[PDB]
Amino acid sequence: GDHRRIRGPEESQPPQLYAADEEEAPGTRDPTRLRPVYARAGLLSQAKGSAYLEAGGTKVLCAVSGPRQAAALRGRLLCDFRRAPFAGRRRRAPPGGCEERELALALQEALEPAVRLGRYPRAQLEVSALLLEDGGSALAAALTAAALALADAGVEMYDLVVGCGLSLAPGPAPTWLLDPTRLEEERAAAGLTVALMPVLNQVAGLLGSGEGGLTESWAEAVRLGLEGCQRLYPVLQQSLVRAARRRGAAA
Amino acid sequence: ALAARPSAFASTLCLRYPRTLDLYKTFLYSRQVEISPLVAITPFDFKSASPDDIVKANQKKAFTRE
Amino acid sequence: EPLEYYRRFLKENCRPDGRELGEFRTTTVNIGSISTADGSALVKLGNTTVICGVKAEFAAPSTDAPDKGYVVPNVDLPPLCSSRFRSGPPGEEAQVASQFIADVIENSQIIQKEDLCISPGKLVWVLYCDLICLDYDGNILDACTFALLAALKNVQLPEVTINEETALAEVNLKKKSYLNIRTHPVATSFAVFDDTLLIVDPTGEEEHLATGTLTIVMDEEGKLCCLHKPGGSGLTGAKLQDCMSRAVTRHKEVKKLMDEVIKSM
Amino acid sequence: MKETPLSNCERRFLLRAIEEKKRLDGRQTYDYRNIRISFGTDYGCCIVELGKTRVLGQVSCELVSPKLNRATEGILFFNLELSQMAAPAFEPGRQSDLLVKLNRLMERCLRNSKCIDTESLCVVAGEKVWQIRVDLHLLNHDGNIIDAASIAAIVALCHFRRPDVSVQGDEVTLYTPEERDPVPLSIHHMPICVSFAFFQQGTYLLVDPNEREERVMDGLLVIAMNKHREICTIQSSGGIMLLKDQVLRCSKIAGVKVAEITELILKALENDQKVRKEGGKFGFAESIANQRITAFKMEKAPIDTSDVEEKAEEIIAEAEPPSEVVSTPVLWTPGTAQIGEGVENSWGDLEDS
Amino acid sequence: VRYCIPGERLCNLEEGSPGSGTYTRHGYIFSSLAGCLMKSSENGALPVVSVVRETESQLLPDVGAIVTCKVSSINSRFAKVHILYVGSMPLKNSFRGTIRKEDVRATEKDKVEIYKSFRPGDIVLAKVISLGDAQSNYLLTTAENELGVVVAHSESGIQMVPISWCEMQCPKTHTKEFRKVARV
Amino acid sequence: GLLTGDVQLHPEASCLIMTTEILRSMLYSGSDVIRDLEWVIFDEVHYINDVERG
Amino acid sequence: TLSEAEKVYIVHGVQEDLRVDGRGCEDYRCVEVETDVVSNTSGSARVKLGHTDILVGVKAEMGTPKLEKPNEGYLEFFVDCSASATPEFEGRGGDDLGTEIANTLYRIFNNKSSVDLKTLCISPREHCWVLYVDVLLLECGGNLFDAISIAVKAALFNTRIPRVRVLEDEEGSKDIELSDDPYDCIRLSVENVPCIVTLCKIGYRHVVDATLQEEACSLASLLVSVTSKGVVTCMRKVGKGSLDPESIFEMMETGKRVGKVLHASLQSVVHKEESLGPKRQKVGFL
Amino acid sequence: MAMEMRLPVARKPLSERLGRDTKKHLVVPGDTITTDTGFMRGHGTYMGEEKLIASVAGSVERVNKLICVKALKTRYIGEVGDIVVGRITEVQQKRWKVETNSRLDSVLLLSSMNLPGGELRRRSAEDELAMRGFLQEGDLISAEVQAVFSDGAVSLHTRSLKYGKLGQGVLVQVSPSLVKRQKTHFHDLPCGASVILGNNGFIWIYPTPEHKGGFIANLEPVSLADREVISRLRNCIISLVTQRMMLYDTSILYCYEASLPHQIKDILKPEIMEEIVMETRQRLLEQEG
Amino acid sequence: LELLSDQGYRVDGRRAGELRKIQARMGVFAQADGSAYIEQGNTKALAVVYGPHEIRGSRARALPDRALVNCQYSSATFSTGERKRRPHGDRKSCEMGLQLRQTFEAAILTQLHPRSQIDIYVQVLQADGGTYAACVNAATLAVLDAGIPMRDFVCACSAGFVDGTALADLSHVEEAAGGPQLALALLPASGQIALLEMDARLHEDHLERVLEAAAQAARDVHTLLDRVVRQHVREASILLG
Repeated sequence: GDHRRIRGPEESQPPQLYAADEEEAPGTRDPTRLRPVYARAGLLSQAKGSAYLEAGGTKVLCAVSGPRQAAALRGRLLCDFRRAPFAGRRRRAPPGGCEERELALALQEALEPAVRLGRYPRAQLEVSALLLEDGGSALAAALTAAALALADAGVEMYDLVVGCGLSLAPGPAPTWLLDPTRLEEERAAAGLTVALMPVLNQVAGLLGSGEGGLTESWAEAVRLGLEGCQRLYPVLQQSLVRAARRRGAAA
Repeated sequence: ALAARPSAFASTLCLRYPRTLDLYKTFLYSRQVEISPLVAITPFDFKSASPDDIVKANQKKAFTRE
Repeated sequence: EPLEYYRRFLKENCRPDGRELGEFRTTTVNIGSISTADGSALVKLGNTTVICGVKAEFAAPSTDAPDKGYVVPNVDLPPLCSSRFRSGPPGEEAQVASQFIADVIENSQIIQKEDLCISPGKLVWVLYCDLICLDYDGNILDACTFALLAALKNVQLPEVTINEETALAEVNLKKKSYLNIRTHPVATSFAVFDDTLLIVDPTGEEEHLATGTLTIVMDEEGKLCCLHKPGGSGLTGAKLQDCMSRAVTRHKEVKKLMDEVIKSM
Repeated sequence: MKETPLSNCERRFLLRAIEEKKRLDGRQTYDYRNIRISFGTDYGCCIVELGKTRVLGQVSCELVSPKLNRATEGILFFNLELSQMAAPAFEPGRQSDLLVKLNRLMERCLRNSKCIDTESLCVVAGEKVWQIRVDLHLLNHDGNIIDAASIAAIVALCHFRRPDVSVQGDEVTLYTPEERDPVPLSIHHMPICVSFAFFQQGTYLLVDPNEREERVMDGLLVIAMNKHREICTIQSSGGIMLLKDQVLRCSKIAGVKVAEITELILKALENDQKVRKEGGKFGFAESIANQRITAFKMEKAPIDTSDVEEKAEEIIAEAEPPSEVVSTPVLWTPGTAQIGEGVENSWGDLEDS
Repeated sequence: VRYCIPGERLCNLEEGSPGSGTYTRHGYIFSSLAGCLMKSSENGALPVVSVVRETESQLLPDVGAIVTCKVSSINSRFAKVHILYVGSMPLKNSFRGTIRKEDVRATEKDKVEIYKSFRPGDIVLAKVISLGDAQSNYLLTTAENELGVVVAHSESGIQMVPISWCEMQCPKTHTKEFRKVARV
Repeated sequence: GLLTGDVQLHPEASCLIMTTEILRSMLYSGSDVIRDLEWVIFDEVHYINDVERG
Repeated sequence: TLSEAEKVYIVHGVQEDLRVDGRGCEDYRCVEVETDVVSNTSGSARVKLGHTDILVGVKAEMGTPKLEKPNEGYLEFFVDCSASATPEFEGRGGDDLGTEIANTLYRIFNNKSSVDLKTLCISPREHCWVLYVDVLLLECGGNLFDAISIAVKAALFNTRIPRVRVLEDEEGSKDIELSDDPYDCIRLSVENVPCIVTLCKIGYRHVVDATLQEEACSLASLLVSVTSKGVVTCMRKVGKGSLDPESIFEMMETGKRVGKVLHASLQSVVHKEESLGPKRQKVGFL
Repeated sequence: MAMEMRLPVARKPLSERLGRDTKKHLVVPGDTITTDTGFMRGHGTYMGEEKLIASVAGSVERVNKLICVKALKTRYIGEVGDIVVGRITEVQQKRWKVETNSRLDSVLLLSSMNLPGGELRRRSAEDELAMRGFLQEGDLISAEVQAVFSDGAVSLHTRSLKYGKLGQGVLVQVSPSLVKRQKTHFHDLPCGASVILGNNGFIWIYPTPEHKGGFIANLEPVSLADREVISRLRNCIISLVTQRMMLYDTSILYCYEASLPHQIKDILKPEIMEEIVMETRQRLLEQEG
Repeated sequence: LELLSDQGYRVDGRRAGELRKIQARMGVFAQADGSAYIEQGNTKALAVVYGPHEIRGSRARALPDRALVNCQYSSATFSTGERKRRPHGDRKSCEMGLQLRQTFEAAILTQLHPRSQIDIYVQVLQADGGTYAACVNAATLAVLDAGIPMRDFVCACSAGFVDGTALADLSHVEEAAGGPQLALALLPASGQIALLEMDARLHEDHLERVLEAAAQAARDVHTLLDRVVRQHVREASILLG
């Protein structure tokens, strides 16, 4: 198979497809709540900038490398999304996946409207994000963490990027929910993730697909996503303050 | 919008790694292991000609070209 | 400047880390945090953080001996742990860091593949243990080994029973068994300076300036599994006998650590 | 790195020669550089030397399940390879427009001629059948890689000997050279490649050219044709523009040459079988010229293994025992424990808040 | 003292002026870094407010800047270098440069043989002049009395010493060699 | 520089001394030398009356 | 690329409801859609929106149902990017664009009510129909998303799916037996297949069907997926600049109206092409 | 708004709509051209064995010893004193690189450029730092070819007052064989706009410069009555260029007047071009004839 | 299965020395610098060329004496009965683009464009029979459409051998029968051969007749494509003036 890795069995069917325990029932909740979030910046020592974001069942680690050699008059912004194989219900092929490339492009087309590349001619910035565990909305964590890492790496930006996520209930009276989990995401019909700049009040990225076809529900999904991105800001406000207070006092 | 308290995995991931007598004995350094220079003037204090400056002031002052 | 500056601390007998040239960094581990994997463990060694995860699946036994369940290790070095690794196919350092772990798993005989078969010739367990380095500061092959051994002490598998007329597999997810572990191989790494100086627990800068490296892994009965010497200056029997005397204490330290963390449940 | 360039004096001299119908190494137009074969010890392994080129051939078989459809035959891999040591230019992934034409020539010749009998390589159908796998390597490049590669593949396939099995009822069994004697293969014919080079727009031709003569030529014509009088592939290539009498002349020439080469190959295989059957000594070792300055041989030697016990004993006895400062493990909360110099506080809390 | 995030309201255009690493919009002054709040009062009131981290891990070169370098190889008409320090501070990575045979001396003169000016392995102080092409990227210059090789190295691994404006001599074997000595 | 017909020396020098026909030769084409010209002086103007070269 | 003065002229023109071609802020250039162009496949289309050129093909083949649901089929997309479109598309280089389009099409069609899934299953847990949609980029002249989302609805409307009456009984001939009729097929009920609507933003005005020059002067854009009934399937924002909340709401209405007109006029044109059958011949590439 | 979606219509071959027979000599590659005692080969042909063999499709054109074949589709070939229009694609240390639909790139030397200031002050290496600042990547110029290099390359200069960096307007690229050779390629058409007929196939349309080199930016809004003229000329140029028409001052003026009766937005149909090109054809027939 | 009846008729109804019907076209695309379209029998080909331009990448890979011919080959995933999708790494595409580069490095009179590239692209929309000759003829037409000078009008055709007779313009049914197939690339004026290929076994006595029949079938393709070129040039000459 692969001549650069250790070869095992050619085929391997996971026991979930043989799992005789029937799918359980998620439950119910209040759709006006947010999972408590703990954020830490400046984690890695060998990285120019890093941040670790954890909320409920989500664990994502992002690191930012400094400018390197090689629209110039402007610098590029390379991105790379990759999730740990021991994440989710099943295993994943190490070489890659189309979903990862889709999330990488959804990251690149969302973090460029924030940094000002007109200050790094002929240079480039590289951002790497890793998902240790998938326990809910993922693209709402690869944006917050990769934006905290950039601000902590001493690059000049217009503002931060704060993300959120939503999902649609499958009942006869569907209602959008805030911060869904895997028990509330695999039983859903549609999902939406927004990227709002809290001060400039400008939407950076939008993505959504599903079974909701009336152009009056998506207005609410968008504006409650904006309210979520306006409610996640203070925690990220005190995280970079603590990061700089600790980093500066070490000199 | 309440921020929360960490848990084991995070509080171990964020670790800062920063004479008191003698231990681990065999691993000390003592147990495991003329110059007449006649040096020249030590620096060259540039007290002298520095040609670029020469040719510039030379031609500017001279200003004859004949 | 490079060589002379460090030897000032060497003659001082206190390297810039603040160590007595014969002591290890601070070591800490956690087990049982990632709930989407069969077993996982996080190892911190004063930087050089490594995390491992185990997933169990079903697979067909091999054609030669249809009573063995495969175990496949893999070590990955992402471009975020350090700044010298570039994206793409795995590099030389990760390939050697994976072949070393495969050799340790094979030679040490920590597990027996005959304990993983369900029905001979039809189905066997397969274990996927993946290690990802979160930060590269030095001494990679010591923490990778400790991460793998710590992870293998927590993986638990469910009781699977195969019918006769249906001939399918019914997993009993309530009664979950454990894994049988025979030995506890622990590794120790030495960095040799220009021709005579040997230090323990090196650092990336020291490995950048050193001229060799040696690694020795020991069992719980004073038996050597592998003697990894990629090459360099050259050593003698007396120096190796000096190294194993330190490795005995290191192995006793680590085995007491594992014997204590597991007891706390 | 790249290969040395070609001057403008050698080109003139080679073309003056070719005009004059005299070659560098003395051999006239319709000649080959003489050949020299050498056999390994385990079956299906040979080293052919055409002039100063070397190719290593090695056959090997294995038992697999035969895909879906074609339930009563076997598969036949091939893999040419160019070794970085063959010549300066060869680079593992920077000569990707010669490998293709070479693999193709080799595969079309060997697999479309239907000389190997892949009919009788089954055990059951729908179940395990033998999967052979030829392998060639180029060791030293001196021109005409494909004639040598073809002769090498021929000899390697005509010297192999399979394992062998017992099948009766619905039950298998696999023997070994002591339980049962290895078995030969079935080879219908002997397809042998020939190459021609054309010089200054088809006015002259030269059989079997070497590497300088290969850099002063317009294009190449290959004609692969098994014994008797039966052509099996042709592939014009290079920079050539051909007539119609010339293809026929070339076909005649290739006929003659393949006749002679098959003579040689048969004689060499016969001699090798005679040697293996008499009971004498064979192998790569007993092929090294002894009449030559660059060869040396040494029979066995007990060195003196009389002292190792004493030295090891004194070494173990003469060194410092493990010390006795034992460390303590600290318990924070079930799940995480620390060993080493430790940390002052139990854990951080409200450090900055 | 207070720190910053790369956006917040700081001052009006009348209550101060933007400084280094800041931007303004709609009559307000907005932060663009996470450093420290510094207000340079200077003289004349209306302080030029700016934010500086003051812990520079990396910094991009400019049109004019002093850099400490390290020669990699030399040619008859150029000399590739590696940027190592941006003025004083250490650099986490290494860029590339090129000194053409016009930037050695402060006259842009003829002659000026490159071979005996910048022997490889030395450390030099130079100034950039441009952002360069894709072949030569930074186009450094040493056309000054203060620029040139500062700390050389002997043939056999001995710290070297300046001896003149053009000549340096070994202390051990008393050997004479040619460099381009910069003023200390 | 001397741009005489039979002697050509330093055609890129700061000061060029040439016959008259050379000036018209470099004036028919661009030659990118007129851009950096500050003074052009004629030494024998009495050839306006010349019957074949005026 | 185009200079700064040209970009200034274009952005000024768009704000004045004038464009270099002469149309308005909402006009839409005509297309030359056609069907039944390729022989070996089971449905074809050819959409020409301008300098762009599209050619697709749908082939229905026998297959096995997936594990999650047994009474269903599935759809397979493969957006090839031929190298004849642009010299820079030589060999490798058209892979990222092709993957981006294929993933967008998957998100468009990843719903329970896209067309149907009961019709493509014949025997539960044992067999199902599979559809291979194969887009082939021939030329690129801007607005590539809509020129493909139209040729997909067009080609999907022209499928055959030859009927099979084979009995599944073990005693009977379980092996799939066709109807043996070379001209016996079944339609596909594609009435509510969605389509993409692109809205480039220049200045503070949004423009439908932007050209390459008008695309190079824009900073962002929005994609809306609307069926004939007027419902939204996918909504993805693509670009390099912010957009602002208001422009989402005022772009959604234009996406709705353009979608409704596009679907009604496409239903009319396909019915006009179908009203007369084997007459009128078929012309394409010659 | 109705979103017309028409259907393809079969093309009528042989150009039967007017009907003409050619009296020229037509050849295809491989054909043997006249093989008399002594002749000289042109561009488009080659020689074999005592034979003049055509190497490209076209018509033979001979001026009194010379057999050559003129192809009907080529790329631009440079000649001395030829007006061209190009775009900067690379900015080098001592030159720019300009793309002008040729077999290679064209070089604009720094020595030949009206630098800012437009008079005699100085020219030295201090300008070299800022030379790469104003003539940046992707700008438009309009220069004149200076000389022919030894590998088909062309060097172009900007040593005049009408040449230099261009401003606002629209660009239309066509094949470099529909432009008629003349002596004045600069025009000031009495419609409300101007035009530059680049000999390489680049047509540049810009408004008249009000009263009276890139020194002036003039990045201010252009009046509404000027855009409609530019759009009309853009569509008329596309219409004449499409079928056969060779472009020059009178054909564009004739077609512009013929396009007044109906709107600028509605002229994109296959038939409206025909009914305009034929009317211009007959106006040329009743004027020249 | 009968591949040649006693009466002499093939499976599809044509005799031994009879070709299929060809229907070509010049000037299909507008953005590119050349185009063509040919359907030889039931095989639909397509070719697009780009004129001499600046070398992409500019990695000092130029030739100071001539131009750089670069030919590709591709195939649609619906070109045959089964889907048979392939990645862009197959060695069939590489060998077809190498025989295409070999024949067009010999047909084109390339010593007139130093330090220049010529990019040739071929797309097969439906493959049934000889693909090589359909690609060669479509790219010969595209090169003529682009105005690139060349020595002659290269045309290609195949042949075969069944029951002691020589066939011409074999089809997929006849090709997939294990016979001595054979293809050329001929220059009609000189009779020279630009490429020769073969597979499967064949006696030495019958090579002259298969080769002669293939050359004659290529000369028969020449006239049919020549009338298309002459009608196109007379069309444009009438249009121009």
